[PDB]
Amino acid sequence: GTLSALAVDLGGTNLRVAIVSMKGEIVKKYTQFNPKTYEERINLILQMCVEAAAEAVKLNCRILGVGISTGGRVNPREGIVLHSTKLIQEWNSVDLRTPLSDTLHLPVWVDNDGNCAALAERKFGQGKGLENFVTLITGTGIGGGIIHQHELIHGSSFCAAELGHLVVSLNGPDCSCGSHGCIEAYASGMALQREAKKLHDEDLLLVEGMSVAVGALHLIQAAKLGNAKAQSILRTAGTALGLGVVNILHTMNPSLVILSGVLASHYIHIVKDVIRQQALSSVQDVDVVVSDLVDPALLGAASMVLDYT
Amino acid sequence: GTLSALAVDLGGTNLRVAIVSMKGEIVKKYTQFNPKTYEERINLILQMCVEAAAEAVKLNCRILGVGISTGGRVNPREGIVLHSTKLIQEWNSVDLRTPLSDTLHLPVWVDNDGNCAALAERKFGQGKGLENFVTLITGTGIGGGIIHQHELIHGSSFCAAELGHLVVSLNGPDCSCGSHGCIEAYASGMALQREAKKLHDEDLLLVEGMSVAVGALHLIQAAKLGNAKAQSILRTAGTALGLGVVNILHTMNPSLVILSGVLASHYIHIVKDVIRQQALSSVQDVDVVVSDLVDPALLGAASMVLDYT
Ligand SMILES: CC(=O)N[C@H]1[C@@H](O)[C@H](O)[C@@H](CO)O[C@@H]1O
Ligand SMILES: CC(=O)N[C@H]1[C@@H](O)[C@H](O)[C@@H](CO)O[C@@H]1O
Ligand SMILES: [Ca+2]
Ligand SMILES: [Ca+2]
Ligand SMILES: [Cl-]
Ligand SMILES: [Cl-]
Ligand SMILES: [Zn+2]
Ligand SMILES: [Zn+2]
Repeated sequence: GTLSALAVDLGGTNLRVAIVSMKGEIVKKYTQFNPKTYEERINLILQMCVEAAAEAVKLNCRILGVGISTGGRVNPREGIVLHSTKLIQEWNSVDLRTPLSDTLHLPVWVDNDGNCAALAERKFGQGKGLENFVTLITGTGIGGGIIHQHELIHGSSFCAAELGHLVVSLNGPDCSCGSHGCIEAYASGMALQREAKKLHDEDLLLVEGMSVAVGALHLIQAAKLGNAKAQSILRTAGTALGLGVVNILHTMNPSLVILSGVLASHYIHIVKDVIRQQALSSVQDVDVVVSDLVDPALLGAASMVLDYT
Repeated sequence: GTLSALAVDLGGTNLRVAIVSMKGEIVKKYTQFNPKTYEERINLILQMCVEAAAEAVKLNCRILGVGISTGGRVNPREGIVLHSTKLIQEWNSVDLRTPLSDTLHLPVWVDNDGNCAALAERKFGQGKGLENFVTLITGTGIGGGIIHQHELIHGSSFCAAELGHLVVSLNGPDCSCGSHGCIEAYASGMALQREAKKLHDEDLLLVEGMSVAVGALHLIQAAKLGNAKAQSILRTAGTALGLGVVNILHTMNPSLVILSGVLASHYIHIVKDVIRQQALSSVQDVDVVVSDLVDPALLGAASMVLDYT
């Protein structure tokens, strides 16, 4: 069969399992909601992976291993999810390697989803060949990944690159991590949904000519079509993300910042604006781009298998 | 003569030149104000260094080289100050190596003052032997230095570890760098002086039993003696610094954060508090300490000579 990985991505909303080729083509992708409880979650992960493994044979793909992208702090050497924010409940001190390798008879790699995104950008994307770069992946939450001297920074306790929890206010909105003023609390999908559902609750989102559960994409559309509450909300959100980027520049001084997720296209202009208004002159040459990868986290999970098997 | 370095530290207020032994003893230190213009500054640096070099002979110290700690973005490989905030005016595109080595007939090393502080903590202080750690040096401004895999991070454009310009507000106080909401703008010496001079302007600083130009140390004393405007100001300042630390933890995840400068003792408790209230569980084991070094920047400048000559 063709040389492939099984990739899993456990997100703040959806659980996705894919067969991914050596070249970074998604051969087939399965999607379910990410269950809210451990027992259900682990069982569905195994179920999905067994099915995908069986389909891979039918599609003439040879699976070399399983890579797992997950929210949370992860010890990749051991394949253990250490601690999760409430975006994934019941996801603490979880050994993923043992049940998956026992069931599938494959080697298993695990890392944080932002770290995986970085790995995808390094193998398939705009980070290829760069000694240094940072990625922020916007989704349900905001993930980060930091590449320095060509390699990930995991930190002294596997908590480096938790860039969604860069703080840019003394107060702000509460974050699901339990803090307040985190860029995730301003600019994530979950943040913008919550703010779109607010407006729509007080009949203040819909305008001009939208049809119509409110979400991020509706807030963006209201603003494009002149909704001033929605424009204000999005500016504040983008400013906060831009300031998180400023903190990254002044900390790591990467050559490149890659924004990914569907919201990346919507924030890149304001992020660039905030850098130009506020950051030091010596970081103004930083390249800030939108990712050209469909699904960094899933591709990154596959990349662990493809590079290390 | 005993094995020594000449060390220079160009700060936001004072220019200091010292003879420093191999063991990190300051043999003799000269202090002048840092002139506000280039021509005066360069001439005084040379003057001071020639005098110190002459005294070193009399004190039976053998000078191996000159190390320079300066505010600003620095290319250490070339010995060039690239760009400075207005804390040091007329300090852009300055080749320091050439005039100092031509005049003194010594090799010359130059780095940012926060980077030097890190180097001192790695050689003489609590960073010795640590694969990773970060330092924040509070003075006129706030400096940073990042040690990762035992070595400094300088960044893609020599602007890494500009940690005084971590931003913790959407608005916020103006910073001298031209931004607003930087931790320097909240918590530096210059920030606290400015806030002490405010209060004292409206006869609202002095209390209880202080005698008496207002400065940081007077604001701290007013608060210790029950001044509630001053306590509020200091809490906000400490919170902002603590949040800058939170951003560092969630970015780099160092094992150790070293706070230095005279204000370090005053902020460490609140910094620890903010970490415990707001940072992720996986960074709670971070050690946060006050430096045991008298003068990290000056010792760090000496360390470049002592380690690399
Ligand atoms: C479950 C969990 O802790 N998720 C974190 C973080 O680890 C993720 O990278 C991020 C994006 O999914 O969401 C959240 O910020
Ligand atoms: C002149 C200059 O740009 N100084 C900066 C920074 O580079 C310094 O490290 C810091 C502390 O002195 O002050 C300021 O934040
Ligand atoms: Ca991460
Ligand atoms: Ca620095
Ligand atoms: Cl919950
Ligand atoms: Cl000025
Ligand atoms: Zn948070
Ligand atoms: Zn600033």
